[PDB]
Amino acid sequence: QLTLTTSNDVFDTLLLKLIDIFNSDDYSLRIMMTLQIKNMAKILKKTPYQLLSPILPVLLRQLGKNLVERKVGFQNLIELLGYSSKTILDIFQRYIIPYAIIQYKSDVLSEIAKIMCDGDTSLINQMKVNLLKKNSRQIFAVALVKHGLFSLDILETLFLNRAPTFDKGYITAYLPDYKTLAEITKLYKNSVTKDASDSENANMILCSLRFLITNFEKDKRHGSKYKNINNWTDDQEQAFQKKLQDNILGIFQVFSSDIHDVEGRTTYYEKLRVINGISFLIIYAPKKSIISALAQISICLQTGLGLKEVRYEAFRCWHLLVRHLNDEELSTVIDSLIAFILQKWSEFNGKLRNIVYSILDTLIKEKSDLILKLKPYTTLALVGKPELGILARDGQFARMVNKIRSTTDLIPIFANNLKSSNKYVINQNLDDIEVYLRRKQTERSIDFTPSDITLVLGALLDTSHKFRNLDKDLCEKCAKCISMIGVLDVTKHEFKRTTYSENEVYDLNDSVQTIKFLIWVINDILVPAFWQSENPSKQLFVALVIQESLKYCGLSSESWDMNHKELYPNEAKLWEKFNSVSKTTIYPLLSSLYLAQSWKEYVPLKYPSNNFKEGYKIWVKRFTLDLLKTGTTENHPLHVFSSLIREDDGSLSNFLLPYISLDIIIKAEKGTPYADILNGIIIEFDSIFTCNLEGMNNLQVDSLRMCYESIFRVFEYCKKWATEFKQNYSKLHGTFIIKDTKTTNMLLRIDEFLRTTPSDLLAQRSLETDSFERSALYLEQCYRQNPHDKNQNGQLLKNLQITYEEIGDIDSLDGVLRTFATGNLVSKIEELQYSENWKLAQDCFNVLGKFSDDPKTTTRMLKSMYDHQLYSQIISNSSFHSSDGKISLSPDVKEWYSIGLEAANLEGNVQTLKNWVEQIESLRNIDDREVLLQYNIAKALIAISNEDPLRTQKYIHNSFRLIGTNFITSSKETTLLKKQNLLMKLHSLYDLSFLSSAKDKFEYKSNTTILDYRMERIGADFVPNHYILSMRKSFDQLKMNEQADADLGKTFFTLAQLARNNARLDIASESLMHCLERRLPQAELEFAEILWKQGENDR
Amino acid sequence: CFLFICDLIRIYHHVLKVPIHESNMNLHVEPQIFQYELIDYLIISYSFDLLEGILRVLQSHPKQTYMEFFDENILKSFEFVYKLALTISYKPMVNVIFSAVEVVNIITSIILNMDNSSDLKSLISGSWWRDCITRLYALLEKEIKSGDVYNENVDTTTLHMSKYHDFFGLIRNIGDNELGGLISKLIYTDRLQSVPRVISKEDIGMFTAPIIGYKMEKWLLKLKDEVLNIFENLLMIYGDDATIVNGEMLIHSSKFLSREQALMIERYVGQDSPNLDLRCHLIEHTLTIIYRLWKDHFKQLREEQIKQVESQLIMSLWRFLVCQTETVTANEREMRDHRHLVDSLHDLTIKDQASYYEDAFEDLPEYIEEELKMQLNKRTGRIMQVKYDEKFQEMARTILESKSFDLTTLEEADSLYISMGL
Repeated sequence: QLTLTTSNDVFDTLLLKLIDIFNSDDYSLRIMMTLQIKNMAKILKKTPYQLLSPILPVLLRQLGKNLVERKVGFQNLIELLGYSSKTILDIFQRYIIPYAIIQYKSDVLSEIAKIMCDGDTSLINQMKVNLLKKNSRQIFAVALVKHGLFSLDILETLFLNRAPTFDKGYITAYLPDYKTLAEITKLYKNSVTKDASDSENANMILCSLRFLITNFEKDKRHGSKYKNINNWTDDQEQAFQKKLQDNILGIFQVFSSDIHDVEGRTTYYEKLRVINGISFLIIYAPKKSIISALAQISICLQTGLGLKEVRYEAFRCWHLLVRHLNDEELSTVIDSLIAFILQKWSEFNGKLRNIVYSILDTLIKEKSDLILKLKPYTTLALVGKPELGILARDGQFARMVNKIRSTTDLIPIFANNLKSSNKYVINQNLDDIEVYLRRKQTERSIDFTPSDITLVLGALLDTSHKFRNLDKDLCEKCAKCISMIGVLDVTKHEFKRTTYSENEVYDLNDSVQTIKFLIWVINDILVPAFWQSENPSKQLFVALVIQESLKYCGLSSESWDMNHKELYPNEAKLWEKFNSVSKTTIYPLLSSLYLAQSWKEYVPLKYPSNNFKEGYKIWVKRFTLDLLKTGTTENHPLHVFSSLIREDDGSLSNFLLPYISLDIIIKAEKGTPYADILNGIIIEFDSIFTCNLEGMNNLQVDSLRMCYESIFRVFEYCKKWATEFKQNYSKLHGTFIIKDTKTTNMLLRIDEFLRTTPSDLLAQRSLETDSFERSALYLEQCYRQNPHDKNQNGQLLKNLQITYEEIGDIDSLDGVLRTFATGNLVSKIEELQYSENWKLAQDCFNVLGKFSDDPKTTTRMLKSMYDHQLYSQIISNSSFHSSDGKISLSPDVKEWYSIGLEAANLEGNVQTLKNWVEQIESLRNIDDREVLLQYNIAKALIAISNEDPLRTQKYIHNSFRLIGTNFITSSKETTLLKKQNLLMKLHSLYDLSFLSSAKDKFEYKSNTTILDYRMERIGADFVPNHYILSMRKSFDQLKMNEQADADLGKTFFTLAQLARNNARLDIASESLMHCLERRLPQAELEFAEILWKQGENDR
Repeated sequence: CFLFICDLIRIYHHVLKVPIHESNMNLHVEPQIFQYELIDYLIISYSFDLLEGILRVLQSHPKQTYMEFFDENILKSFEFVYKLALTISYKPMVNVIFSAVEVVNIITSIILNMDNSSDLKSLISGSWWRDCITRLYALLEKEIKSGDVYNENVDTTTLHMSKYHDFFGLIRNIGDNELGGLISKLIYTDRLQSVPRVISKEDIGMFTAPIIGYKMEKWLLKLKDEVLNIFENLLMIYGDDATIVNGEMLIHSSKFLSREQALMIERYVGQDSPNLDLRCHLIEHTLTIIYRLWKDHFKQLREEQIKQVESQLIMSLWRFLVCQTETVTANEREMRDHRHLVDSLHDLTIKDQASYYEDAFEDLPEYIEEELKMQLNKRTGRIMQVKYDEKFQEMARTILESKSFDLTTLEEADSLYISMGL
């Protein structure tokens, strides 16, 4: 229990001190130590193997010196671990076979053959020689540093007697292998106390680096002089620095391979000595070669920080890294660990907080150029968490803080940070936005310019849409930040809308546009994915693809960039089209040698075997991978990209699908399999559309929506590509666009590709998607291509009006209804509810709604009430109140309840809101995505009437979770007009949490003034104004404070003067009459304006 | 009635089969209803309690008539519902674990105390026992910690007695009956209805007393006493060797003995909880579950399985033989100063027993309280983990010292004896 109070370094040291008295050859100590080790293991909820496996590379390492005598000690160790002696030995063969060889020649290697294979009849010679060949890299490493065997004949002779069947002297030319350099530099032990031995072995591995890389084929034999340090002349130091940079990316590839151990092969002792190797290469290397492969050690130290036991060594490795590097190059990687500092600060003990204080003071004294003005977010993030306490430390730094907050516009650097990938920085940006907007509310001067707030709103919508099935918590706080933004005015606030642009059209047949597509795809998505990767395998695959594309672009193999060549004007003007934030990360790996084919396990699968039941992201990756490896053949420049989509999150596969599918399109005269696999995907599209869509809950249908969208994209891309191909064919190649009857044969295959699985079914499988403009497009295309004079206009119209009545457009819907649809009189009735005589259609629907024949002619009445804000008439409907309660489980009745909850939220009345959710909670399994939002708002209002602040905070946070996962969708595709229906609900969710968090009237008056400030960004449309004021009304008459009632009279007067300006004085009167029971001295004029708008002038 | 309650529980298939951990995207946007969950928790708990009740009223019949109850169907149905109760991969409901081991106790108790013992044992297959005993082992290796009884924590290691099923039940009063006010608030009491009155789930839980945790420790310690009590019974059923009296009652019981001594000595002494004594009764009981296993059943204690616990058996026996030194107690004057440190709660218990609830504890005649300053002193010895009872010193001696098996060699044994003196 002295060990139980410790952490990683001291914990492993004390476990070694436990086991070296475990084997202290006294029986009492041995039995007591077995008992205490096993109880210590079980009170840590660990088996004793995984308790002691992080020191088994150290414990039995010196047992390789003395295995023939201490057989009973190793026997005690194997009976304590609970495994067999062989199974712990082939998994720890890496650590003792490099010491079983290099000791005295009467070896324990015969006994390790005796254990590692059963019996003499199992032949020890071949198993001995292939275990020697198995971990020969570590043996070479131990030979070079731990004994200084700098002569190849020494290695060859001391091999060939230990194993006479060893191949070709040594396994030849494997010493300048990257793995040998890696195992050399993993043995850099280091500490805060620089010892003479710690300098000795450091100089020994430095001289072994000087032996292995700069003159190998000259000095395979004359190597005994390289053990001396100071006989190294400066004339051969630049040869060392030249051979080192050509021999450093692959050793980080080996480091990336054995940190992110995908098979569970080792413990974190490998990770510790990897981080030690990173620290050696930071210190004992040229400055350029760490600036070169910075994005290797970035996501090496990221996984070092991520794993628990190797945190402190990785922070010390960063502390080494942060001071050996300038400011303009550290900007690429600093956010990824400042976020880890801030978001994981709580569980840091004293030592980790000391080393992170030693990070930050070094960062703010010597390297303030990065923090203050190169990126000002990193100082406001550290000041923004006062738990850490930056300002009390320096004080002179606060002189920079209290002016750097003002002078730095902060929104567009929240923009490009929310499109990151690791969860820590997009928790830190959300926790900074929810403080930033809280300061900008009470500052009362957050900008709304007709650096836009709509940039960060679109970033938040994209963030919440990205994580709809991953980590509900950041979607919660993301939707909370959206609610803190609120509703924008739809006229003077607009998204990015980047489609009138280069428009992603790239012919992959000419080289001159292929190089432009490759430089664009490197610039926009490959360079960001090169940095923000999660596992280092994805970062290596991005490095491979971004190397091989440049090798296709004629920039990699020939070396020109040093400006001593200068005879490449074409290549320099081609290189200039990159930007510097991509140039500084693409410059090292021109001359890299990544080679990651991973061939011959591919099994090209037959296509109509669907993969929907696994998911969307499984399906699109497997389908894209089955495409681009069957239509490319290694010289078409999309070949290497297949390495990206075995670890993709679904984004990059969805990006590459139109390009590779369009390249499969342009193969002709069927003949080859290239068109035959085209016949694989058409029926695969037939697998997409003609599917079930029932029998699955609201997760697999969402994946089916994504599978829809992924292949609508290829249809519009094929259309866009064919149109621009016609355009640039008639543009440059002559003027008259008809020739040669073969480019026409190319253009026919998109036409039978854009008319296979054809319309009436694109429209049917698109209006359920909610991309309603696209559905309107397909409905009109299947209007015109149909001979419309016949009687197919019965089944075409009953969903055509659906694709206009929520698209925001009315004047075509009213134009569609009064043309070729004049049979039923009910169709002539429904034109009234959009043309100022809506209440003439309301009471027609109310008596059509008392026929009890169909359920949908009731929900038509309910939606026509809800679109015209007749909330008190919705909650008083007899379709719900049978006598007092409501009917059972809901096939279509839930669409009724979705209205009846929502109007009950907008009419603040605790009894009709309380028995309503009494009737809701008698149900069994509320499947409905829409009911539960208004339900949680209802129970929040009931708790807010019961004067219970934390309970209504809990239910409004439930509402934020439900909107941030389910209701919210992708930005940069939809408008703001369709998003506004959810933004009004978010703006009505924020103000309830903002008015509930108030214990007295002193801040309640300030809360009301802040909300009246929030009633100025809202715009001037009647629907969100009435909705937000209705929710403040519903707050102020559930909380029976007298100041709440004084607010309530104000809200009724503002509803009245709002509604009489919007020509809707039907509810302005019945809101103004509430101000007469309060008896305001201003209602006498407001009723005069209501009488004037009514029509009567003289009264 | 037993067959009906067994297939009634297999109707209610899904109460005892909620998963360990839910989805990360399991959004808790929901009506958060408790009334249907309260109904079928009451159904399952009252059903298993009725199984216990059927078997004790069958236990109370004259001992010639048990064959009128048992057949193949009884044992197959209870085998199913016993695999259902003592779960492995689902969230355990502790309310059914008590009754589901008490039923196994009633079975192994009547197998002992009947005359036609073979026709029960011929009716029982060995697969029933080797499915039962592994689940009893996995129950025995769980932990009892008062600070996170009622917390929701890692599965199958802490008997936790969840917040959402905390009521009495039929036989025994097992919790604090926090969900008994909600039984009466399940109906409208002035109305004739079918659907339940709505109970919100998150209102319960309000923090004043950890004493509730202490008495729930008391029930869980009696549960472990129950489990190794039925170990002690079915040693005596299968006195001859079989599939099931098979040496793992050295491994699991010696693991249990060694750890409930070790973290007794490290953590519990001087913690003034009422549950010390019973917790140092379990060790005092389970040594006997060692001892007659060692003495009367050595023929199945195989040579490999004894070496699976050679650490823990010898260490556990050594923590009894360390008490033959006894330079600690040796008098009367300072031992009561020890029980003011460790055992004030039992002083309160015996004063409230002496002044209220015991007929013989008044006008104490100077031989009944000399017995008290004998037995409180040997009790606080047995709590202080030094000076156990002499009979247990003998039983631990005649396993370590006796030559049925070389646990230690003679040059390894005196290495243990020098750490007491000797």
